[PDB]
Amino acid sequence: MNPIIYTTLIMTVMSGTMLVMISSHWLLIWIGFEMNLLAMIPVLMKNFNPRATEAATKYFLTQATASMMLMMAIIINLLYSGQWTITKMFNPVAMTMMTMALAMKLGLSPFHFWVPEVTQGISLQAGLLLLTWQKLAPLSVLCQISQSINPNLMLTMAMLSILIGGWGGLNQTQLRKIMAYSSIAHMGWMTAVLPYNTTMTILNLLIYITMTLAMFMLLIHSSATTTLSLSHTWNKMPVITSLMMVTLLSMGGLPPLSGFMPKWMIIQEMTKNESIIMPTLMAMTALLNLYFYMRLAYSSSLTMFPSTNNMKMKWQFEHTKQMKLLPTMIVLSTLVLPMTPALSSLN
Amino acid sequence: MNVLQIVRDHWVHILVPVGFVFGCYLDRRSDEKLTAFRNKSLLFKRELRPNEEVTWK
Amino acid sequence: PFFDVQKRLGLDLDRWMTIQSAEQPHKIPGRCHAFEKEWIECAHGIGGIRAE
Amino acid sequence: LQYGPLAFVLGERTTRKLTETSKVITVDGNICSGKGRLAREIAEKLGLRHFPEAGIHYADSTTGDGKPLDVQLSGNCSLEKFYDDPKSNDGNSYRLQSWLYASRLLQYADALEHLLSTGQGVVLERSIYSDFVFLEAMYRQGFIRKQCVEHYNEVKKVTACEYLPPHVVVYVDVPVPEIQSRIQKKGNPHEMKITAAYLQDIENAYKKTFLPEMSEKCEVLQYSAREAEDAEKVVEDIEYLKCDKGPWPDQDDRTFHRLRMLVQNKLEVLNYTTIPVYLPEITIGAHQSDRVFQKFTELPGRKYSPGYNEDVGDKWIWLK
Amino acid sequence: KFYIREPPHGSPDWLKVGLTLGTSVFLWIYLIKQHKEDVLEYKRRNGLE
Amino acid sequence: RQWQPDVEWAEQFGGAVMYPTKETAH
Amino acid sequence: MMSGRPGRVPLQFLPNEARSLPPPKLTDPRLVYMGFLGYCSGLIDNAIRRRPVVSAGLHRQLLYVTSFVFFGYYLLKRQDYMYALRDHDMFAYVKSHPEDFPEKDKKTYGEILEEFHPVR
Amino acid sequence: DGPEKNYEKTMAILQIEAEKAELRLKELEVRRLMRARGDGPWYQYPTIDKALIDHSPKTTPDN
Amino acid sequence: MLKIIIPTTMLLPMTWMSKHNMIWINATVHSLLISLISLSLLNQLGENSLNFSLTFFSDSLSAPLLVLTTWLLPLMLMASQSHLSKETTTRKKLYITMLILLQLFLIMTFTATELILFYILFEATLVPTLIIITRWGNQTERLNAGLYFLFYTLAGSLPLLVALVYIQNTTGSLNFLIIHYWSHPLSNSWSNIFMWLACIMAFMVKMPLYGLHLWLPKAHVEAPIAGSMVLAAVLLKLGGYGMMRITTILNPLTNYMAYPFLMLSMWGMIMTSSICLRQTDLKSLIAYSSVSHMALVIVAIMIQTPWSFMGATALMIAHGLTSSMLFCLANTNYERVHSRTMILARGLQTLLPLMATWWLMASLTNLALPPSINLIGELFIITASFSWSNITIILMGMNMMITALYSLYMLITTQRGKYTHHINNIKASFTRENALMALHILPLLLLTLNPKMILGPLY
Amino acid sequence: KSASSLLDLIWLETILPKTTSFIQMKMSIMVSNQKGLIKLYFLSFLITIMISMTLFNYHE
Amino acid sequence: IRLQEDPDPEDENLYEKNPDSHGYDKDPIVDLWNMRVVFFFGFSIVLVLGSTFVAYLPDYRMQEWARREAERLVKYREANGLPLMESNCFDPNKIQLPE
Amino acid sequence: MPLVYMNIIMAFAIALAGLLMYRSHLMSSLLCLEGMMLSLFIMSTLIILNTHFTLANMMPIILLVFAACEAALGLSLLVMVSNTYGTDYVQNLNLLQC
Ligand SMILES: CCCCCCCCCCCCCCCCCC(=O)OC[C@H](COP(=O)(O)OCCN)OC(=O)CCCCCCCCCCCCCCCCC
Ligand SMILES: Nc1nc2c(ncn2[C@@H]2O[C@H](COP(=O)(O)OP(=O)(O)OP(=O)(O)O)[C@@H](O)[C@H]2O)c(=O)[nH]1
Repeated sequence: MNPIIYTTLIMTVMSGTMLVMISSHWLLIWIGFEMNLLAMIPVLMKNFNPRATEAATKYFLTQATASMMLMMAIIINLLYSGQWTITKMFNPVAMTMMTMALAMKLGLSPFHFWVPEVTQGISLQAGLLLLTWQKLAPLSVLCQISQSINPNLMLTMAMLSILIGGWGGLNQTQLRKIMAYSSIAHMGWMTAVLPYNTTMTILNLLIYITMTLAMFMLLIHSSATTTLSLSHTWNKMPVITSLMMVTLLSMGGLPPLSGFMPKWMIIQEMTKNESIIMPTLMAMTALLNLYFYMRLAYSSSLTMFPSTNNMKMKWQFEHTKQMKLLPTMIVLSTLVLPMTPALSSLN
Repeated sequence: MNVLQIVRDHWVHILVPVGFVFGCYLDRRSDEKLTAFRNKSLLFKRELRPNEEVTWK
Repeated sequence: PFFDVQKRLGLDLDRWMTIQSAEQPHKIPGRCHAFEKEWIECAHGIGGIRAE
Repeated sequence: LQYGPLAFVLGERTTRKLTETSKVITVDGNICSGKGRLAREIAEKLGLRHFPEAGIHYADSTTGDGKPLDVQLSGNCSLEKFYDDPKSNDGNSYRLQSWLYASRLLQYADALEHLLSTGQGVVLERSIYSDFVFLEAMYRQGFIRKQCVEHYNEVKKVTACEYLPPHVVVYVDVPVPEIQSRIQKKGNPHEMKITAAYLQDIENAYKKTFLPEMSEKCEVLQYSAREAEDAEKVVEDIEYLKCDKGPWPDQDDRTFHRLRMLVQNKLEVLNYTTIPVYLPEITIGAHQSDRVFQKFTELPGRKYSPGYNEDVGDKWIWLK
Repeated sequence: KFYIREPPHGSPDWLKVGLTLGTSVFLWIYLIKQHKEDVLEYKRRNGLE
Repeated sequence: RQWQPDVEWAEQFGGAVMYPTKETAH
Repeated sequence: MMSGRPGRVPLQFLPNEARSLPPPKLTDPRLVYMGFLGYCSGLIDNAIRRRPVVSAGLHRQLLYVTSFVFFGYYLLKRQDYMYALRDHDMFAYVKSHPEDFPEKDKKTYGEILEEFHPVR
Repeated sequence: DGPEKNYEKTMAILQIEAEKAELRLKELEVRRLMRARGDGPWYQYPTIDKALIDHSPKTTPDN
Repeated sequence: MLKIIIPTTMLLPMTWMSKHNMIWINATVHSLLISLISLSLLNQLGENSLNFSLTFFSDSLSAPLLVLTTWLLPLMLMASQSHLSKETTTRKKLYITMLILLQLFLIMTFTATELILFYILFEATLVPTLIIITRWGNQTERLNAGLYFLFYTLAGSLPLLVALVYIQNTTGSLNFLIIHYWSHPLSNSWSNIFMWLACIMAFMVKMPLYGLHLWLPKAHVEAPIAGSMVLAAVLLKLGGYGMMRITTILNPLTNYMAYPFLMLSMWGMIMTSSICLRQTDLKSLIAYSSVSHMALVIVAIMIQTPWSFMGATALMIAHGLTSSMLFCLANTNYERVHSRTMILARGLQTLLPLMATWWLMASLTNLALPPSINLIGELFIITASFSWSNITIILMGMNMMITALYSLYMLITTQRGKYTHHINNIKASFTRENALMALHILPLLLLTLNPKMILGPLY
Repeated sequence: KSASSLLDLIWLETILPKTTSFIQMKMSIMVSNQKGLIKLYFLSFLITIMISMTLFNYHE
Repeated sequence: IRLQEDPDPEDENLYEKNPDSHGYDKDPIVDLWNMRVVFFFGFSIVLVLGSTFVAYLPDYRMQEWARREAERLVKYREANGLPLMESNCFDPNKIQLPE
Repeated sequence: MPLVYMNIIMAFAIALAGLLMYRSHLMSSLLCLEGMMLSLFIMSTLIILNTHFTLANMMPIILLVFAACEAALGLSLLVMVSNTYGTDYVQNLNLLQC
């Protein structure tokens, strides 16, 4: 992708996404998705390896199909209501018909299949764009239509996402697959509170975004995609793997780190709505997330790992790359718990 | 002995006490934040004396 | 909208089509303009919950 | 900033900088074949700046002062041991090859940078597509096990395929028995300790894989050593080399940008030399890797980012 | 000096540091000044002054 | 000195699937 | 909750009636912690780029704290404003709706009968 | 310090915490009542505005 | 109460900016200073707790714990002097930071005035200890050690969180003072018994309870020397201090369904003590004896008799100390011989007489010999149990059968007996070991003379 | 035997930690490891539509 | 060789270098120092000056207040014959017994 | 609701069944991808003509313009499915299973 066009490659993804938040007409919300979709494919193949073309295509059929279902849910609602404004659906099946589609856009239900698969082929930088930005657009629609979503529908699909998402993480050794299942589980965390209160899903979305931002920052900086290659990084840069641990603790949600507040606030709000068994169930299942975080941490900084001799060549040089903002996200996504009341700003 | 080395060997010591006496301030600073029932606790509504202002700071 | 800019900067991008009772080319009325006229001014600024 | 996002957008096209005299050149030959002085001749005659043969401490030449930082702190290998007793438990042969090839990776990476940034050419001694001659030669000499070779050539295709073959490669053809007689009269005890089959083996790999599978790559103009002393003969062949065949002509500014991105930042040119393989000669346990880096930490200068260390003499750190 | 090559930050990047202090003070005096306006605005808002 | 992971310990979390069976073996 | 509040102006950080609230103090502990957060970003940045983590790039640290303090100060103004707004329609609804909010004539413990559990 | 310090100060802790405790219980039930009946400032969901509709005479009479 | 909190918060810049040589000299010289500052918190009223601010307060129950933690912090410093001398300076500063941060979270946890503030700082302590146990550990299994630690503690911690927010939405406040004054009877509904199960099992896990105790043998044994003492000494006792706090609203269901726990403690205390007498690893003995004493205090809280709360505090500090010298002593044999097998090193008084003197007085302290507060607190549990049930004595009386059966047993096979003529490694005792030994045991005889302050709030 | 080998080192360590950790480990590969062919993935999407639409019938 | 590793280092006996060691650090001047730090405050003012503080608490839990008051109250009801403390404290006049 | 709306709605239903229930040709799948556009286009055109929604009469073509865009990029995914694998059948692309 030519640098100058690589910029507008990403520009329409952002504006195509931005169309989803700012529009009030259902067709425009529909239009914002393929503009995101059609421009998201080439950057996934920016490296252009056979794995990249493999990764991009499974995204396309999954995403195009989801947008295809998105279209009728608009139409049946239009047929049964005659309005395009983003409000509650006036026909129950159209509601469930949309919620089914937006999940495939989101990787919540068994649809979650496509998420770990595409993450492997697409590069770390592309993954940084995928699990973070490509989730904002579906969330905005769900928050707007939150009035008339079937509570037992959203809760069930949220519960499974944290179930398989946490459980599938306890098999992988490639960091990208581990990361995707972690994102899949976090996908469930926000979406469980979606019917009750939509402020919390933004709050957990924000914490998820900055943490996953800072997470990939470290992965690019370590330039590793396999635990063994990451295990090496204790030698060349111990600071990178030292902070690798701390943000991995925020993964599990272990207090007093930032990652606790999403789980904390959601459980509080859900308990206000007399759902106590459900928050308790995801609370236990979140330990599976923390488990492969710990093993990932174990091979990172608690225990030294066999390095090589040609790596002492690396000691002479350093990262000429930067990308700004890694220092900010480590701080923002690790030490922010003493600022819970700021969540009311989202309100 | 040269002033600079004593700073470059013994200067972190002098900070722990002031850190503590700093805490004493917010402990005092916290005190007036909740005066509330100034001399209307039932045990201790002792009649005010002109020399002072209230029962305790 | 999620982040309402159509209201903020004051320019209509999609409201003109959102309903069938809005102004149409050469004043071609919709099939149910009378009903959508009544329904819209019934539940306007009263509340989505206080509408059904 | 170096050539990057902004530079391409601004208008930095390396094709404008690239010219006829912009050539990556290297001279190959047997051990002490004298490809070195011939590389000197093609350097100043054809207005071309030259990179010396990559060594164990060539990286230490690139960064800092240029001095060969302690061998234990840089490469933990010595060609003395390889030349004296190459068949030992420590396997010094592959430790030499892996480090030297990594140095050749750097020694070629900056050569591409010189052409890409300035356009003034490079004269090298050997190159990345020359170390398989030694490794294949010494493996055939009963010098290493098979697993080391399968990992060396694997990382070789991982890295070298990214870069771009040199414009022209010169050769100084010398008979092997002359080379053996040449070493007998050098005097350094280590280079006495060689195998004549090894001296023919580098020639074989030069005449079997290097020259044949690089002729169709960029250019072979095999010059005899007897034609090599007459420096005019070698240099005159150069400008009258059309150099049509090769991937250089079909190298648009798109591929130039991708090459410079990879070769500019030095942590990616040799990112894949630390392939997590577990050869006995390549893997150092936790304890040395801990201590040795702790040594490299107190090694002068190389503790913080360059220009940020007070031990060197870097000033105005508080506003740096 | 020790390094043969002039490192990227070997010499003080005099302009880039220049904005950072200049940005910081601007960031400052806007912050306090804002605080004063928000304060005295509040006093007249509820009739305190 | 404290124990540190050896070559064998790395191979445990070193397969294509870090806890494999027959289906994931090949 | 309150995106549907009457008179609510989207894309407006601090509305006009927010100014009637007490502005957060400069020495507000939450504000100074946000500054301390800006400091912590300073150490990490020097750490990632392997610079002297305590004396290098003081200009960078100075920007790294002031920016956090500013966005901090504005954030707390919004933080107080929403909580004040929530407390506003709070007391508006209690006064306008007396019947649904009973004030039981709660009576002292001498008249109530709470069972005593003999523990042993 | 004597007992008037801790006594009056602990009174302040309890009174502030009691008012905070009862305000929380009111907020939970107020939020419930607002979401159920909808006659409240918050918890109001967007409805189509009237000004979008057009009152100009159309081509057909019966409208 | 920021008299103690802030100087410990500041201690991190202190150690981090300290010079190369001092660091530990710096770390101790100020941690003792903070200790006497925390010694101030011995000022209690009769029953009204010391309410320092809206969020921080302390009482006659919390204060002995605060002094225990704050004064402990120098001890693992000097204890870790030997073990961690070889390591570079930066990790040295990082390791002290973990110790200070751990003690930091401990002091706020014990002094929180709101239940969730306690909870956030309750389980905030596993994060540093997980670092300590796993990174700085010695033997291979330390990897699985940390996993067992956090997962066990968390498996009960999350149910507490769901319960805590429920009480918030139900009563309106989780603050200790408000919940105590507005305490209401917890009914016998199946919903309420699970609520009781939620608010109890969290502390029971890191009590531990018989069956729910595997982490300590798999953690304390392979934990670093400093880490090992801190876990048993105080990080055992967050659940206890919480337990007497949350037991103000669980009535009356506690007196009805505490029987399975009273069961599992009573049989477990004999079971743990008996197996303690039959381990080949000495470090496992202090671990297994710890829970045996620890199983005793769960009995105290369950009957919730005033006398039971008396000894719950005293035994907590007594055992919290008691495990400390033994782990310190068990450490001293280890690095000298690089093994934790009591069989390998026997009769050390023939080589280290002074070490033996410390060994036996710590042992008889474990025996609960009066007038030491070990017995009087432990004895009050017996009296409360007899009030609960006269029969109770025999099962616990069986605990006064196994304790000394093992608590002098390693003496007669570690410090007492003959020596194997092959270990020339054993050398003289560096004064550090005896010095820390002095600050370890000398207190327990000191406040023995004056037991009322560490007796507890029930005075 | 009854203290360490039977109960403590095995039994209490078998019931909660080993068995439950096994369960996570046991059915992880049933749900994590998948064939990867595109056909079955969207085939799985099929029945998800009916069960949502018909079996539980989130519409009703 | 497999994994190239250093030989296991031997324990550094502090006493062999300086036979006045203290198990604190290699350098003797810091070694004798670290004692004078712990053998300062540690035993000196934490225990000894600590003990006089804890043993001289001003009326810890005011048990003497109850004492002299207990002396004070019993004589009053014993002077007029009242059987001191009474079965009930919240006396029947102000409580409201049910029905 | 009349049978015209009926039979069109049922048409998209087996378009889904054709779409996700796959076969050994990616082309035939993307054939069904642009096929289900037919139902939605025809469906949508039926209402707004029926309701005399003059403004929304541009929504079909706007929908239909974006329709082939999916096909447009869909075909380009096919060609380097062929460029690198020669064929089109969807089983050789599984290297990302790992
Ligand atoms: C209140 C302020 C406190 C801080 C400022 C004042 C510090 C000094 C206080 C009085 C100290 C009296 C004893 C002095 C002994 C001096 C021994 C000596 O000279 O050691 C020097 C040496 C470091 O090297 P150099 O300084 O270069 O000298 C040797 C050169 N070959 O070798 C070394 O290792 C030097 C170590 C000396 C340490 C002295 C004690 C430091 C701590 C003192 C305060 C402790 C209490 C803190 C709280 C007080 C209030 C409650
Ligand atoms: N194994 C190995 N040896 C290398 C490599 N590069 C250089 N050498 C050594 O360096 C010399 C390479 O051959 P020459 O450069 O011809 O030898 P020379 O003695 O430097 O003499 P000149 O021909 O004048 O350059 C031999 O001693 C090689 O063993 C490499 O990549 N691998």
